[PDB]
Amino acid sequence: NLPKARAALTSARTTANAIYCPPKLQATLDMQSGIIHAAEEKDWKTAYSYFYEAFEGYDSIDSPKAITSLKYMLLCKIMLNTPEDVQALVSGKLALRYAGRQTEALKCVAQASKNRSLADFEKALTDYRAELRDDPIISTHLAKLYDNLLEQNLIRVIEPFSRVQIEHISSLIKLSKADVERKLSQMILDKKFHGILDQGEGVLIIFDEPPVDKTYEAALETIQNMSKVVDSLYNKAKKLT
Amino acid sequence: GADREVQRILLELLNQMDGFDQNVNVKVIMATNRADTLDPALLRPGRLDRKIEFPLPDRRQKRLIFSTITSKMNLSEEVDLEDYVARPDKISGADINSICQESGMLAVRENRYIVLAKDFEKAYKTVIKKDEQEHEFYK
Amino acid sequence: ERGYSFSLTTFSPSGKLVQIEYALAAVAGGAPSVGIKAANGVVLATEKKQKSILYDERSVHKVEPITKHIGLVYSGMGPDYRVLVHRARKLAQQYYLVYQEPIPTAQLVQRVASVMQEYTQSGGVRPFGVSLLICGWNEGRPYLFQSDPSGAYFAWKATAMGKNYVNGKTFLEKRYNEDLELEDAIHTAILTLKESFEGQMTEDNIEVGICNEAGFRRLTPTEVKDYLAAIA
Amino acid sequence: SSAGFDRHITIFSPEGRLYQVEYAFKAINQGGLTSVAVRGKDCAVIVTQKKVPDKLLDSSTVTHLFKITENIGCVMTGMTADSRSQVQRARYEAANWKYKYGYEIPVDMLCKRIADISQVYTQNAEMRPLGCCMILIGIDEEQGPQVYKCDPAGYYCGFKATAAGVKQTESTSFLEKKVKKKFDWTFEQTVETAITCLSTVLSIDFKPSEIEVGVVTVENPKFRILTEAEIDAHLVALAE
Amino acid sequence: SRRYDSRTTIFSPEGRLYQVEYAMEAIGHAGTCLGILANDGVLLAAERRNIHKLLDEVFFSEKIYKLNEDMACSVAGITSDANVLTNELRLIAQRYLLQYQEPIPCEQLVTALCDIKQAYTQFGGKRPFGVSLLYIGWDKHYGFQLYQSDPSGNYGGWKATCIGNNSAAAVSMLKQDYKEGEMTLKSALALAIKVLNKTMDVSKLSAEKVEIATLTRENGKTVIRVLKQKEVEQLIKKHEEEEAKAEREK
Repeated sequence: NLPKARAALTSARTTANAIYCPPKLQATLDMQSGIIHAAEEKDWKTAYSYFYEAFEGYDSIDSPKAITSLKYMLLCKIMLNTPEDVQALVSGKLALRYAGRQTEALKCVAQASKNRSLADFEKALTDYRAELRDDPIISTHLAKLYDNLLEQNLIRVIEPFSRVQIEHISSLIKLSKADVERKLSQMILDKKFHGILDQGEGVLIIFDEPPVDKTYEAALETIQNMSKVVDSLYNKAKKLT
Repeated sequence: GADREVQRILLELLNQMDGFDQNVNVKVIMATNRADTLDPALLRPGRLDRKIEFPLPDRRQKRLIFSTITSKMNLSEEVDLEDYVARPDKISGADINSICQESGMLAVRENRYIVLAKDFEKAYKTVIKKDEQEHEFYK
Repeated sequence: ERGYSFSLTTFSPSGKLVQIEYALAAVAGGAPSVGIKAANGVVLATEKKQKSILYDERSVHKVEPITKHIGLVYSGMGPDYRVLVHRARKLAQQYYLVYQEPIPTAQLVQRVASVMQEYTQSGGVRPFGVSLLICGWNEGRPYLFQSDPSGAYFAWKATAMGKNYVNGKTFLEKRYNEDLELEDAIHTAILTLKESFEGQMTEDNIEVGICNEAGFRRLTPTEVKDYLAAIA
Repeated sequence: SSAGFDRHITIFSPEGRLYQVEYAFKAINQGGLTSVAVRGKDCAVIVTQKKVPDKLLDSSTVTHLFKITENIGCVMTGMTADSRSQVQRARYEAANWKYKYGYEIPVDMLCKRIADISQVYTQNAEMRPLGCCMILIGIDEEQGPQVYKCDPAGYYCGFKATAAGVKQTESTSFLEKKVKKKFDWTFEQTVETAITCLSTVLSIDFKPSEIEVGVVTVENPKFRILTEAEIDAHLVALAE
Repeated sequence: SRRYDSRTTIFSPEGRLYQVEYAMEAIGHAGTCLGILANDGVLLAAERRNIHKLLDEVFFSEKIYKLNEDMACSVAGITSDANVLTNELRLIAQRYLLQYQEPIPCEQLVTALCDIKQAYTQFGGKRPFGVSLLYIGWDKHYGFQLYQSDPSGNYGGWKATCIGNNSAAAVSMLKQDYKEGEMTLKSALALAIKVLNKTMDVSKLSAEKVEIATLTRENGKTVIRVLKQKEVEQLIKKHEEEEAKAEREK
């Protein structure tokens, strides 16, 4: 229940400064802000920073609580795939302080973030399935990943040659008409992909001529030129009568 | 007057910051090691309304600067990260900032695949400071 | 000015006095010792950390009770503590045998700190940077008092000096109000005692004295750690 | 930085720091003497040395080992001028414990009594700081051996193994891993720890003559200085 | 640099008192006290330096010290230097009561400690007393007598007093309210409430941070009344009732 969790988080906002010292609240409040907002899909890198700020407050607390705490933050590095904070965290003394079993399995999970590599990703997906169960939201984490990795693999095969047949290139992605080809059509709507397909002969042809410096810089000024005359129409009509 | 003109230059930009406000746009950050020689018009309100004093690192930035110096080195530790937070921590402060670079600059003493634990400590023990002191001051 | 010279004490142009003021700056750099006045007794929790592991706390004792019913702890520097110890050992035992009875601790704080006043206030050549937390049990109602080198005796239900003196005094000013439950007052007094304390806490890193209405009892690191950390 | 007479007097600095006392801390360092005090299970061994610049040096007088009582000895460091004055004082204050109290002093209070007047030497600057350093030992009832040290800042100090002085900083650092262990120590093990700690500080390991090694153990409680005959015997025993 | 040397023994150089000028500066530092004329009694006030409520308040009378059954005093200054003067005059008043078996008259009493404080401000390079303590009592001759001790040896004893330097606002109030023959000690007590609520920096007259000690002449007990905060709280509501009554005019 997300609205109930926000109401529970809202009650923690006024309770943080209510008593004298939290003693630890805002550290957990920022962690709770990195959960509900993570389900709200507000922002990734900032929510990942809340797991980093909470990890700084996790120093000298119950180890069974800190051994499952790295399950959330290191899998968050898997969701983002571009946190840019990788080298900062994992190279520090605080992230490497845990030598235990489960965290060593998370050490290669944090390495799997630097891995990507679909063929490797589909493999470690089964090896890390034990850590997949502790994922708070299993759908949102791996769906955006695999959907982002889709077009990451799509831009690789379409790049070398301009036009591509859609029957052979879809055999690598295992299907054509159901979803994939509709996802490539959505990339045209998002401008990430420039090209057009052919349903009859099954060939995707990429063609682009984006720049036009003659039409755009002209018509915009002519429309502005109308505003120059319309504003002068007040001078014209008033001086005559 | 060559010096008298360049502090007018500093006072001319001190006027140009008043021509900016209000408001858009400008940003000026400034740093100096002596605040006594500064003209009163510099820090007078209406020009600089925000003064952020860089705090003395003391003990809190030690483990912070020792964490960033141990993250850059390849580990492959071979050097104890335990003792350095105990015995040198008592002689730390200072031991400030680039004095830790000297510990890394004393790592060129080797002559060994990895710098020995005594090379970092040799720079931390000299200093060429104290005393003695703390427990002896209590005494 | 100057202008006050010395004998018994130094000079200031504005307020307080210079010179020994610098010794007062050393009082804040002394060993922090918390103290607690809770219900029918007085609790005193000090902090003692040796320089290296080669030292055993079983030799040097920071808590040296002057009387069976009156303990003590020091907030400040070194043997100037042990100087007033043997002093008070002579001072408090003289008055004890004058009337042959202990008499309530209020008069003990009167007489014992009277010469300690002169001893700290009058010119000692070098100043004295040792303060004290005075305790005892009198007529069923105990007392917790705080002296200093300047000779100003205070009364606190929960007090701290050395470290946390800025943090812990405002801590106990807010969380603690009037008189509260005995062991519950020890809780928040230790919570603010571990505020600026090191992350490593062992039986030898601190010590907790307690003044019972049945007379003072000096604890040991053994029973100190076996109680709680967190002692309550 | 200094303001006023604080150079010539022991009053505390604006940072809360003493001056005449902080200059006497390294006054022992100028003496050039390393005395390491280490205590085993049933015994404690004190290791010291001396320099012989001229062939006319007498071993008797220049010997730095001082025996306060039959059962209680000591050793000094730094300047030896002030050290002898404290030696006869420790004999006088121990005799007061013998006279008044009737029995032998635990020496734990002897460190307090000496440091109390040593604090008076630290009190008024007109009587000089008396920068001599004192290291004590002794035997107490059912306490086993003991080790004590007093510098001329005036407190009583003793522990299992404590050493302070010129080069004693490098000795205690090596002994932290060396002494532990921390089990029953044989007489040959305690002497082996005296040379090995000296080998880290000095590593000259010259003739056993110049070095002076004492021991306090419980067989006959009286303190005894090791004879030159047995020192060379234990020296060739640890080095095979 | 003629007066910049530490002396404390010989005087300054144009005829002015060297240290006494600086001694009155310490008196005006954190001092509080007041005095007024009252028939068939007398009244004094005190102020607690620490308003922190965690204090035990087991000192009972602190800024007011009782040196005799019929006489008391109010310490304003360093408490450490004054505690030596407390037992001093107390023993001098006791050795006088021992000798003559008669209560020490406050005429020579006050001047005795003033000359004792004078010896420490005269010679030996001794530190002067920076504490000015009041005097109250009754004698068989002049009856009610009020005095104030000064470091220089010349007492500031009058029928009124100013402590500390901040009380200068109350001096112009006491001279304008100066009256003779009307008591009603509460007339001056209600006036002393106006002194703390207006002239003093602390308003509202916080009870736990102040103290009011009165002495009513009773033969032969001469009861000294430690109030302390009991009915001062209703005096707060009494002075505020006067403020609520004064605003009804305009």
